[PDB]
Amino acid sequence: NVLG
Amino acid sequence: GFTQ
Amino acid sequence: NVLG
Amino acid sequence: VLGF
Amino acid sequence: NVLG
Amino acid sequence: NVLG
Amino acid sequence: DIYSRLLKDRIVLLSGEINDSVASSIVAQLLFLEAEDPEKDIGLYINSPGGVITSGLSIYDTMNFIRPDVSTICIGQAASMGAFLLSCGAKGKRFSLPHSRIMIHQPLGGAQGQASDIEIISNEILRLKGLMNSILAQNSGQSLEQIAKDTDRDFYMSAKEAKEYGLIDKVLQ
Amino acid sequence: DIYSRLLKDRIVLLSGEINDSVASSIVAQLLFLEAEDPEKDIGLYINSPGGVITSGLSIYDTMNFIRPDVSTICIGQAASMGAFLLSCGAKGKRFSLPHSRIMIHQPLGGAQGQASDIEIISNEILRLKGLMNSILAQNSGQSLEQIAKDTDRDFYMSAKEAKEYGLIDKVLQK
Amino acid sequence: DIYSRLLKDRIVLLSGEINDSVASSIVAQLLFLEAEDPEKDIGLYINSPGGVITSGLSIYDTMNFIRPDVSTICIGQAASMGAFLLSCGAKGKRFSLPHSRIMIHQPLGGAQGQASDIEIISNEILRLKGLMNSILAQNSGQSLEQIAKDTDRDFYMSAKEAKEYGLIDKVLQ
Amino acid sequence: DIYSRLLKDRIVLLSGEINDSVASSIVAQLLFLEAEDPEKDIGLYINSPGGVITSGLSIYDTMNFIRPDVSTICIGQAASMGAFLLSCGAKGKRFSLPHSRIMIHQPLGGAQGQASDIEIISNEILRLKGLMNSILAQNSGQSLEQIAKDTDRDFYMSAKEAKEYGLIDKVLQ
Amino acid sequence: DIYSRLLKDRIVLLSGEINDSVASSIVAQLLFLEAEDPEKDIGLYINSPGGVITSGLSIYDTMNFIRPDVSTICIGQAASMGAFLLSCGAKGKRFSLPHSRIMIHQPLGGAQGQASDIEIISNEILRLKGLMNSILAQNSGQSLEQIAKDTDRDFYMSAKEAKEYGLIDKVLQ
Amino acid sequence: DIYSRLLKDRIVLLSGEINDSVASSIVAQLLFLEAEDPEKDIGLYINSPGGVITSGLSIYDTMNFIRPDVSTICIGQAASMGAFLLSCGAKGKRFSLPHSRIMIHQPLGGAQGQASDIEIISNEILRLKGLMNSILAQNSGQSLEQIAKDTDRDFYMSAKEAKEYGLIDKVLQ
Amino acid sequence: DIYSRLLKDRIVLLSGEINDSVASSIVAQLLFLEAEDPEKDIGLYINSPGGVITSGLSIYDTMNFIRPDVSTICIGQAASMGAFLLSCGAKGKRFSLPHSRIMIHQPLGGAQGQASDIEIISNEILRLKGLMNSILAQNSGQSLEQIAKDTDRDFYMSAKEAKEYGLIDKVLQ
Amino acid sequence: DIYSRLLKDRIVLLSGEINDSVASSIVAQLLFLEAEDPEKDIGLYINSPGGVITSGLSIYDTMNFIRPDVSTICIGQAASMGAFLLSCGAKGKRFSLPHSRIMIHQPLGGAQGQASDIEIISNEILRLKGLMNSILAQNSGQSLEQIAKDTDRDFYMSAKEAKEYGLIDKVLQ
Amino acid sequence: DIYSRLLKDRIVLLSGEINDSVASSIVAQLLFLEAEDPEKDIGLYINSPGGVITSGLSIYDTMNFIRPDVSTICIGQAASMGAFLLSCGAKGKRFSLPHSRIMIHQPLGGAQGQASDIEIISNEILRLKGLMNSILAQNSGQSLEQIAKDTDRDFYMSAKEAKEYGLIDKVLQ
Amino acid sequence: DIYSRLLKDRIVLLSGEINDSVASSIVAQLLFLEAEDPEKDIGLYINSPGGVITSGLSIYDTMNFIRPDVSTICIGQAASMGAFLLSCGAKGKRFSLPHSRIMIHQPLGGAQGQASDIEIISNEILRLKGLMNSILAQNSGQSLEQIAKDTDRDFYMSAKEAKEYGLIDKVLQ
Amino acid sequence: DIYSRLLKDRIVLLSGEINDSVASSIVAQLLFLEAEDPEKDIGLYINSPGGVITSGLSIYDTMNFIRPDVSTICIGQAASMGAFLLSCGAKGKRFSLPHSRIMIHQPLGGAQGQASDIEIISNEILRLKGLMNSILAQNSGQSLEQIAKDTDRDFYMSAKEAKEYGLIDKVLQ
Repeated sequence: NVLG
Repeated sequence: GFTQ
Repeated sequence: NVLG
Repeated sequence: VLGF
Repeated sequence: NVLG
Repeated sequence: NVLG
Repeated sequence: DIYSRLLKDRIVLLSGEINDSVASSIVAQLLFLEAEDPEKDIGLYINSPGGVITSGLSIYDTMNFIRPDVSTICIGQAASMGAFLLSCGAKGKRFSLPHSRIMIHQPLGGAQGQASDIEIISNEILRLKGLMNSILAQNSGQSLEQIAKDTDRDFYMSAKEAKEYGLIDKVLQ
Repeated sequence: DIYSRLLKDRIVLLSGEINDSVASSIVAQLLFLEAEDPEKDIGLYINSPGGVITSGLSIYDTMNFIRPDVSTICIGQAASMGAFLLSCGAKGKRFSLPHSRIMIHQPLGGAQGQASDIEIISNEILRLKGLMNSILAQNSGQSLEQIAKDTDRDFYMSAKEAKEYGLIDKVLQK
Repeated sequence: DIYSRLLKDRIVLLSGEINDSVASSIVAQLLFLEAEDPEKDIGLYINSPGGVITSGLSIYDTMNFIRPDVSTICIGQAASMGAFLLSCGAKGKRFSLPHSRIMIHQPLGGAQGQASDIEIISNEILRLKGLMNSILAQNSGQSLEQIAKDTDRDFYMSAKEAKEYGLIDKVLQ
Repeated sequence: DIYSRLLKDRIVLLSGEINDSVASSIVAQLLFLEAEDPEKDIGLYINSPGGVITSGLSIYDTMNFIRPDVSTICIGQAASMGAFLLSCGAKGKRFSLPHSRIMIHQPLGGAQGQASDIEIISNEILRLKGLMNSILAQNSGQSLEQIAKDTDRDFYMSAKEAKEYGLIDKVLQ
Repeated sequence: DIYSRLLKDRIVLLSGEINDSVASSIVAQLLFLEAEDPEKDIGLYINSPGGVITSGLSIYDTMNFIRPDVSTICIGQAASMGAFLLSCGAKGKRFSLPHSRIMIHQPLGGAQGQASDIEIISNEILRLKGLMNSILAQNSGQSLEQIAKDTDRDFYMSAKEAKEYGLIDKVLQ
Repeated sequence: DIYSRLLKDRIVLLSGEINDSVASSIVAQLLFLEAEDPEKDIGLYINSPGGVITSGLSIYDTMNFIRPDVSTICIGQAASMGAFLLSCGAKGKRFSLPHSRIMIHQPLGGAQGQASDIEIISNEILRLKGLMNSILAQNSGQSLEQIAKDTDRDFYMSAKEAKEYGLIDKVLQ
Repeated sequence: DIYSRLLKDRIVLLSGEINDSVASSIVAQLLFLEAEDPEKDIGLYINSPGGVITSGLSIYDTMNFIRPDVSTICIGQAASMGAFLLSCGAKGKRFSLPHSRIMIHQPLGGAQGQASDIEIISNEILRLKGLMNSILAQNSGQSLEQIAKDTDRDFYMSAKEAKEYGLIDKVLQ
Repeated sequence: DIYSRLLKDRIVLLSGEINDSVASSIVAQLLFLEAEDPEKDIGLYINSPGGVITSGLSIYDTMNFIRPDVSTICIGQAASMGAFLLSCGAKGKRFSLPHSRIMIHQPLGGAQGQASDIEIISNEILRLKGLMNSILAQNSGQSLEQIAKDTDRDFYMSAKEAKEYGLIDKVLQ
Repeated sequence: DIYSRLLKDRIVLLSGEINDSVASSIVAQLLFLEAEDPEKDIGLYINSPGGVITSGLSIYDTMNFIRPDVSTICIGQAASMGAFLLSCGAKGKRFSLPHSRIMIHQPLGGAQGQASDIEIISNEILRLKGLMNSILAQNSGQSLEQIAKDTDRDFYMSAKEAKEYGLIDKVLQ
Repeated sequence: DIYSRLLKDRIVLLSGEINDSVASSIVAQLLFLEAEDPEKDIGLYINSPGGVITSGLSIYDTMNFIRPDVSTICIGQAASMGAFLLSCGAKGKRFSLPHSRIMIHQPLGGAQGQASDIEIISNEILRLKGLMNSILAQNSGQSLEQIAKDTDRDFYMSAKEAKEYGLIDKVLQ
Repeated sequence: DIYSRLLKDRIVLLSGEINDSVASSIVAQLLFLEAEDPEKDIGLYINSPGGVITSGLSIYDTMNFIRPDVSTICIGQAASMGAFLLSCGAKGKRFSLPHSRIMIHQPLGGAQGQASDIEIISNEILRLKGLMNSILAQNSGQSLEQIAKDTDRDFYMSAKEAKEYGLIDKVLQ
């Protein structure tokens, strides 16, 4: 996934 | 299987 | 995590 | 590492 | 042990 | 063991 | 549960990786709403990264099989099979929230074994590739050649671009 | 049920990492409350270290989507997508207990495969970075070059500093 | 449900390590009880070895956030964040059973990556160390210097000694 | 629920390994029963191999914290902390079935890290060793030195021998 | 609920491996059935390959702890601790189905550590060996010597062989 | 090294699965025997279940690359790429021991990823299918379509049958 | 030693995956073969699927570093970095056996972490991709734009096609 | 021994990851080459992705420790600690082949434990960051504050750029 | 053996973790060199992160057991036991390269089992801690009190500070 | 080899844990040394934490089976079987360096299966226990009950204390 | 090398499982012996539990392929392919030691996938089964029917019994  |  |  |  |  |  | 109270307001929530298990649940919900008011609209919220092609097609076909209109709303993201299902929403009733992300691309797959079997499978994935790109073309107005070009590698777009593109009818505010 | 019950008081609890399964629950409760009373305010309690950008935005866009005003309250911590969501609460309705820790940073991700594919991912995460530095700037009142500079690496702040910063409106005290 | 029935008598029970999942359950019951009656005291029984710092903080602040006084009772043990929460109870209402053991210490954590990211984590943990030492000195009557001194390493103490250190008010015989 | 049906007759079953989760569960049953009626005896059946010390102590203290007399009955076995609990039952109400096995020994544990930290942990474990030994001596009428010497290593005994040693009061037939 | 409805009829099934949790489930049922009616018989159907000794003894002692007669009915099999419990049923009420198989043997276990500890464990397992050989003897017209010889290794018997050997009272048909 | 001694007698052994490492060792030996004496015959003993297509092709080509005639002798088995290589030996010098078995088939492989990448791999493996079916017919006298038909699935045959098929020239009695 | 012996005749074998290990060994061999005779030609046989880019470039530069002419001969296959090195052989002396397969493509890699780091990696890999398409265009006489187009995905070709494309000069029949 | 032979020509190869083991090899090879002849240049070929800093500095100091000048040549890549050693060769003799890549960044590491220990490690990794940016500025001609800023993240550059930065003296065209 | 060659010149390299096999090697070379020439100095280069105490002392003693003076040279780093050994060099003949890192600390270890065994292990580690700090004070000229205080947690030093501290005699420039 | 170079001087090193493999090597070296000169003394240096008893006993019985005297020298440590062996050295020639630690204890082991088999193992272990202590009393001068009492739980001691205890004859100061 | 030494006496050892790698080392040895003297007998000692079919088949065929008579000698055991090979020794020189075991059976294997392929694999093993049986028949003097049925399952037999059946000629004493 994409986090931040 | 076969994923889009 | 950070436990203290 | 990056490959070819 | 740290990486430069 | 014992690490010095 | 909470999801069962929204299913009371004609709302369905398609979230996460799509597969046979999940599509069976989405389907069952649509058939269930078919049972209830067969003229009332349905609000299918979509936050998916994609999933099994055939699984997704069971949801697509069901949407167009039931009599009720299926409005689709993109929250979070709609990538791959999710962008696909989002674009299949009832004409004029396909939406997205202002910050969502829409991404389309070609089928992914695998094959192992004898040359003959690899070719068989390769042909089928290619067929599915053609089917999907075809429906995306119809759905957005884009041409076959254009969809094939843009779906070659991952194609990311904002909610606005998704509209300009023809995948989404309106962006709520 | 403890959570179902508190939900009856317009209280929503966002606890832990953000992913599709968690945001889906939050959105579901948010939509539900608006169907109960599209007028009364909503209390979104956040104690989260962050999570999947996408999943966070679904929550964020839904908060503004529905009619009800959504007040956010930070307890414990609000980091990354947690602090981003906290700063998205209705202006004047953003809170934090006194000992919470707020933290903001730039996004994280992965990328594998052909150079072409890595570039696409690289570009898509940079697009998300710029979009969130804008929403943060807008929510806090800070400039875009200030949000950029401070979020290059992990930026930890106490409840008071988070108020000074603009991410929250008031620090509820004992 | 046994636990749910004790909650009816306004008893919560912590027990086990502390993390976000556990903290959120505690907070919910605290907010719940406040709704059911903002004047009646609350008995929070603690048997914990500690846990995530920020998770404990969320419990600490929710305690002081609601109106009812939240008494604390240590059974078995209260170490690390467990002891911190025990001392944070309503003045005059912090208790322990005779044979409980109490232990306080300094923060534990981890960091890896660039020297720059590590300095940042080290700094943040140091900030948490000072914050809790002051609050701990504040709850017991000890001076900041004494707390910093005694928590450098694990500091175990009986319920009696914990009472004499200021951590708790009374020990139920 | 059967186990719940037995709680109704004031019967609590303690079986298996003792840890925080199990300890909390027992404690909740003791507190609940007390609320129901603070004068009616309680039967605490014990079949346990032992477990976490602080967990066991929470049970021990809660048995003396409440009003009800807590009778203990040993079935299967009661070893280590299990046997300690069995001996903490109400005077003259600590029983055991004819073929039960009872075993008492010194605490078990571990430590790792710096010499300084290992030492402090060693001291803490020797503290529990002495604390529990003194309690067994008191509970059985046995001498401290005699208790210490017999628990140096695993000390097994029959229900009948247990009664002689002073751990239980009566062996049922 | 199945198993439950059969409890209203006063039958309890001991099926599969034997351990503390399984035992606790069984004694709970035995205790419950007694509170209900300290008169009517209890049917203990057994299909087990055995298990932990102390776990088994707890079922044993409880069987003869309650007032109602505990008759045992062997179905499928009763091996080791299973055959033990079978034979412990109310003298005159120990049954078995035609094709079931019974098996008796000596205790199994292990020991690790210092020679001093291995000796203690060894002495305890032997203490349990003699204890069960004796009880086993008494439950049948066999001598301690005859039992000690036939259980040195797995001793499989049929139902009729079980009746003649003296473990059950009769074989239904 | 025993193999090294046999090398001085111009004998080379190909045993087991073929892969780049094994293929390169065979190539190196064929280039060495070439440099040692470009006029004398080389003896290639083959016992292999087959392996990596390109690895085999480097051996096949190196075989015709060098000047020395390369006889092939199948001992044990020559399957898949193993049989292929056997049939590539110098005309009239393709041998086999009496009980050895020869098997031929179509290529095996795998493809994973986007539909476009699976297509590319599918075409490449089919090209290698046709390519080797050709060389097989050439070497066997057999026609392409017949070879194609017989290699669809594992085609097992005796040394005599391999001779009659044209894969071998003679069966060393 | 087989390879040590062919090394005497100036034959260097590059087989299998390319990484720093194999790269430093090929590099050494080439340095060695120059101190033995800076005039005579070197035959570099390549049977490779590719590998680490920098590892590969180490070979390329060394080939041009020393004075001896480094001829390249393709046996089996040369893919990616392998095909690159083949095409880097001394002009006029780049060969291939008849059934070898050459395959060119774009670089592969990975990035994990902060947007800024992924970005830095993405730019480095693109810079590497430009670098090699340039050398590859320079070597085959193709337009920088042509190579980038033809290498977007895996481009396979026979020895024949490879020469017609300009990666090699001749196919030793 | 290919590597040993090049050693006789005063050629040392540093390939792959740098760790105590690899460092101990290079140090030993440098000490030797000095005993062998304290006045002849030594050539250190470096193709490394970096490694353990202290391991890296052992090589660095040794290079300066011995009397002979140690020239450095970058062939594949000199990243991090590798780029550090490259810039440490005798002035005027720091080379690189074209197409080699250089990369400098800040130190990396990890720390677990009490805040006190994390603080100690962070400070220590920071001592090493300053120590290295310092020598790096002394070797290249860049100001310390400039090395510190362009090094904050991974800084990639070609042989030519590396030459202008001042990390090497010449690109061997 | 590049190392055997260095042994030829009375140079011994102690690199990496110190355990029994690494200690036996160093000790063996220390005895071999005393046999060859009991009067010539020995150069012991150290790049160790530390290791097992008894293994380290093994080297410590032998050093002072043979007749020849054993100089110690720190390259890269001398941590824990490494530092201790560095400080045991012949007084006046203990060196360090300009950028080395030296670190001293207290013993690390672990214990598991009965309170008695833990206590025993705890005491022994305290024996070693005291023993080593004591030898450390003697070698540096520092007081036992000061050594104890400085080694409570990891104490890092530059070569210059190590000289100033007395652990070493000179820094080679 | 270097240990070999020491074998010529009748020096034998025994490092690490003891097992059949290690013991075997020692025996062979003892057999060899006396089959090289049955008069000159043998030097057995020992740094071991113990190991398999029968493996240790084979070494012991060999040291006495041969003719030359086998002095023992403790370096680093000599624990359990290691200490046993050290004391078995040629009376008057059992040495130890200054900071070597020595440790004695009772044997350790395990057993699984039927009580009969556990009892057989327990008995064999207690046998070797008695044999060990017995031989220890004879080597040190201590009494049999003194040794038995001292080897219960690990008994650590300095070289000096081992000289006093009678395990060794002198400490090479 | 003990094994190579016995090779000078024309003694080959086939011990352990049989596979391609082991078969190859045997074939090679035989091929070498026929070179060194195509007339002197070869001693093939066998102690194998069997192995891969085509692997032993290559050994068997190589045995009759060379000129020298290959005498087979069974030690320990000869089973499956091992027994088969023993019986393939030169008529009159098939030996076995007094206490060796010989066992013969039908072949083992496996298939997985489509029924077409399973069928193909099935009757391929049936073919190898028939072949084996028949060869056993004509090696032992037993009928195909006799062999076929005696190998339906594992048929173990002693040395003297092996002579009676005809698998061997003589049992050395």
